[PDB]
Order: sequence, then structure tokens, then C-alpha cells
Amino acid sequence: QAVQEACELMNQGILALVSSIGCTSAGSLQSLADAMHIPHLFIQRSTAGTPRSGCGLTRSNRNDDYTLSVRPPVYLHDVILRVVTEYAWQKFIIFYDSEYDIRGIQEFLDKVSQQGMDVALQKVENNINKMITTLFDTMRIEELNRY
Amino acid sequence: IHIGAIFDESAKKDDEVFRTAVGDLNQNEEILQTEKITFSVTFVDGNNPFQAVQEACELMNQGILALVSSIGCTSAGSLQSLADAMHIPHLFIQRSTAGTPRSGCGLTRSNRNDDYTLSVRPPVYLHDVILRVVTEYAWQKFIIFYDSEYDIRGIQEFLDKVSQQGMDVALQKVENNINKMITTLFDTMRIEELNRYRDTLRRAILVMNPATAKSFITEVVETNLVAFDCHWIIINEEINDVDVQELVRRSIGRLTIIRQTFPVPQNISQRCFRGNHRISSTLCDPKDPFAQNMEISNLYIYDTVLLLANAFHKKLEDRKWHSMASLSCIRKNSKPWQGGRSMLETIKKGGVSGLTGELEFGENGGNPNVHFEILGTNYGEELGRGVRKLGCWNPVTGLNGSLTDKKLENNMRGVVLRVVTVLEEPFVMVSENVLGKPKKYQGFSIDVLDALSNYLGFNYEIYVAPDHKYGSPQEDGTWNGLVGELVFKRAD
Repeated sequence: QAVQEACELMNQGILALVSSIGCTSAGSLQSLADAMHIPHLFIQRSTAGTPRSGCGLTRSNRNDDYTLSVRPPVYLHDVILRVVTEYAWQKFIIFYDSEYDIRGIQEFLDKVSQQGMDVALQKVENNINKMITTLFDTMRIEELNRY
Repeated sequence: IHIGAIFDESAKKDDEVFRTAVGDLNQNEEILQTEKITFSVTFVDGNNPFQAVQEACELMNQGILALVSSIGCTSAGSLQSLADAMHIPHLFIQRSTAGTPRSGCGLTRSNRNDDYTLSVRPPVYLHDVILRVVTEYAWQKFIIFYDSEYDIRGIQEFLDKVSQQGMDVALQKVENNINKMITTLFDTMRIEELNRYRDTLRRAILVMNPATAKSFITEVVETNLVAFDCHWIIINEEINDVDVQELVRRSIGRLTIIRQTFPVPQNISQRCFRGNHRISSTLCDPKDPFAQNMEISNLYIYDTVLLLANAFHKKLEDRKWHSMASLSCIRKNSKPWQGGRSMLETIKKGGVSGLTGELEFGENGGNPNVHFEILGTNYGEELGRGVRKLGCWNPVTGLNGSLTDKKLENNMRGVVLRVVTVLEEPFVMVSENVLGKPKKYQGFSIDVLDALSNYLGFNYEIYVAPDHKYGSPQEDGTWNGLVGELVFKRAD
């Protein structure tokens, strides 16, 4: 539908196409600009305020890309890493909300692996009380104290 | 009858097996008796979703009962949201880079419509296998290595549950050039950091395509990052017996190899038929060396065309048959076809006993019928790099068997063993006889023998040594007495 509207905008005639949209459609509008060669100014958005991850979508290497990604590439991993590094941490748990495109942790974990720190990673459910009582259903005292 | 088929220039094996499946199914005696399956030949750059949409729209202009594709997730999603505008059924045979473990595409696709895409390969369920394997080994620390192609949204729920197990993890990107990666890790890390990395590699999980896994394992061996001082796990759907035996050749330490299995006739030679239904031995018999060189997407394509043939036959049997609509895209006449949704329903309620077993779809349109098989290394003096089936996993039963029985044991339950004894109070006494034969025994030695027989479950055949003496050597090399019966091996 976003591609169909962009094509109707091209039928109206435009110098460039803006979007403010999710990756799921952003890559299709990119493929449209890859066929139509109309510029595509892409602004990314995310649900529920969940942190942003680069779309990383499968797009051709054979041709120039008309996508102008206005929100920047993922820098967040070094921002995490500087804080994790300064406090002399050796063990931590990552948490993410149920909507997170968890791929934004990737190079952070790659750089912590070179430091070797102990990691854990977990979803936080939309019912946190149900999740924590699922801990009581799934952990012993020894598990809960290691947690 | 007409079907849309779309493939990447690298996915030609799927077109070739679509043609092979049409070649078999046009010879079927009972399914589509009056009809033939057909498609218009097409190839695209799988990384140009607009070209794929353009071809799918041209196929739906030609008119099709369903669309089939095997293509990258952005293209598959563009075909999905096209089917959301067209209501033509889309059947998606997922593939991944070199066979990297199959995370789903898992698009945020709008809930405003029923999902007209049916994923013929099942949702992600490897994660609970990895969880139950780690729960067997109880690893207090381990590492996950995933390739740059794997979407960690597959291991996501495995990580979540391991967190709910309170056990530590490590992770790193395996780059497309393992040689550059590992030489960088040697040349640039601190000495203690490299020791931590090697020690962390002693408990490790591979989540990468076979060619990349084979590279990582080989480079680890040539560099000797770790050796037999490790326990490793490898899991994928695509691990044929040749790739099993090559991973057993390349891998090191004690290894778990976890691979898909299917609801099919257990004996391989039976799998080529389902009564009057018949399949070519070029596909159905993975005892054929060529069939061992198939890719599993071949099987899912074949089962997809079988499914569509049976759905069309059911639509004929239902007398629901009607002439196809002609549809168009990005035009003010563009609207969906109700007959497309009717075929979607006929596929979703329909099903077939394919080479991947019974093929059907859940409420979300994923195939539910996942199963896994577990092999592993069993080193032994008869075997060297021995291998045996350690178990299986499915969500119905969890892990079948155990990964940790150590080895085969000489456990003696139900064995019959021949025993010799001699009298001495309170060590050994005899208290009943029949036909000149001792029959009942007691005393501390016999009490210990009774405890042994009770726990180990073997039955004894005690006799008193026939010369009753405690044994002494004869000069001819024979032995008498209690010892003699053992030296002669008359008693065990």
C-alpha cells in the first residue's frame, strides 16, 4: 500500500519522496526507488518507543541505492560499551522489551566478547508480574540467587 | 489450472524441483484426473522486491489459483502484502544464506487482514532444543556463535529461557571471512582476553551455515584454539548424513549434532509411495547419493505443489470450481478476488502426506509439524570417532533419552552367572541339597553375593567346588579346588 501511494505520488509528480515509516515498508519503498530511481528520503520509526535498529534488509548490490536514510546508522553499541567498560563490569544481564529489534545489541556483544564478560539476555513480558512469578515457577532458590 | 512461481537467479534448484513435481503430479491417477498443473517460467533478482511484485502481478493478470515463491524476506514480504491486496494465496518456501539456521522472516505485517501467506517451513523451534540440551549439560557458562546472516530473533527465546535459568552466556558475530576474523582475534586481543576467548570456546554453540561452520571448525583446528578439551553443539535443519559425517570428521571434543526429522514411514524404501500415489526415486529415496545431495527446499517445493494439486482436486470435489479472475496492481480497478480466499481456505483446511510428512498449517499459517533428531559423538575402541543417535526432541515430549549416559555399560540384569564356593563358618554355609546338589547357601560371603545379585539383578548358579578344598597348584599347570574351577573356567 505504501508503494502504491508512492506510485500515485509519482503519477502526481514529485522531485523526491519522503517517508516516515517502519523498516518493513521502508525496504519495499527502497526497492521501488531501485526500480523507479525517484529519490526516497526515509525516516525510521518504531513501536511503543522501542529502541531503533538498522533495517539491514536484503537489497541488491548491482545498482546504486536511492535511499537517503535520514536517521543515522546504529552507533548505540559503543555508547553502551563505554559505560559497561568504565565500571569494570565482568557480569551483566541485557533486558529488552517485547518489541525490540534486538539486532541493535550485535556489535556491543561482539566488543564485550573481546572483553569476555558474562552475559545474560531476556525478554520482558507485557505482564511483568506473570513473568516474575514464572521465575518462581521455573527457578530454585539457587537459580533465583544466581539471577 | 495455473500457478505463479517466482525464484531468485540463485534459487534455480527450486524451479527445477517445481518442474519435477509437476512432472510427477501430471501422471497421478487420482488427483487432478481431468487437469494438468502448469506455471509460467520466471526468474528475478531476489534482492529486487519490486521485480518480484511485478512478475507476481503479471502472473495474477494471466490468472493463477495460488502464488509460490522462495525468495529473500523483503521480497517475500512484498509478495505477502501484495497477496494482502489481492487475496491470492501465497505459499512461501523459506530459504536462508548458505543454509544459515532458519530464523523466520517474522515481519510486522499488518493485522488488518487475514494472512494470505502460508509458510510451508515451520516457525522457529530450534531454541527450545538448544535450551533442553543446555539443561542436560547444565553449563554454567557457554558461548553462542552466530553468523552475520542469522537473525538472533531465533536465539532470542533460547536466551530468554536461559536467563530464566540464571546461567551465563557469551556471543559474538562470526564474520563472512573467518580467517580474517580469527587472525584479527589473535593479533589484536590482550593475552588474558585471548585466554578468556579460548576458555569460553570450550563450551560453545554454532548457529551458522554449514560452509561457515566447516570453515570455523577447520580454522579452530589448524590454530588449535580448542581441541578435545571442549563440548560443542551444532543445530540445523539441513544436516544430511554426508554433512553429519563431514562435521564428525572436522569437529573436535564431544559434539552434539541436532537435525530435523519428519512424520514419515520409518523405513526409507517405503517413503516413495502413499498407496496409489507415487514419487520419483530421484527425490523420495535419500539412500540415493544424488538424493543425499538434494537441498531441503526441494522437498518443501515438491510438497507445496502436491498440496496445491490436492487443494485444487478438493475444490473440484467440492464442486466449487469457477473461472479465474483477472487482476491488476497499482490501478484504480485493483481489488481482491474472493476465489483466492476460497483457495486459501481450501489449502489451510487441506493437507498432504509429503516427503516432509503430513503438511498442514496452524492458525497463524505456519506448519506445526516440527520434529528433531539428535546424533552425537560416542568415542570408543571399536569406533574411534564413533557416532550414535543420542535422542530426539519435539514439543510433545521434550528430549527423548539422554545425552549424558557416558557409555555403554556391562549392566548384568537378567544375566545368568556360574559361581563356585567353599564352606567355612560364618563365611559360607550350605543348608539344603537336592539329588546330591547344593541348593541353598548362606554366610557372609554368600550374603554379599546375594546383595550383589539383588542389586545387579543377575542370577547366580552356585555350586560347591567338587573337591571341596581351597585350591592349590598342581605341577602340570592345572589347579584344584575353589581356584581350579576358575582356572579351568568351569565357573565364572
